[PDB]
Amino acid sequence: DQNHIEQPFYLMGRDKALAVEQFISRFNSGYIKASQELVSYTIKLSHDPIEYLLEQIQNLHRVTLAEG
Repeated sequence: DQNHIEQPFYLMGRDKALAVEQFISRFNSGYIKASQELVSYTIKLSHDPIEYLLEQIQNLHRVTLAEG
């Protein structure tokens, strides 16, 4: 087939770190079609900073009394 005996197994050994740059280089432009989907995944996670900010200041003043 080729002047060489080929070596599809010799790479899998040194392709490790190389296989990580492939999954990221292929998702690159993909990160542009998911940007919108990324906003829908955060709406249900860490999306209540305004309601948590007032609760963090109202609890710090009540926790300083320690009455439990």
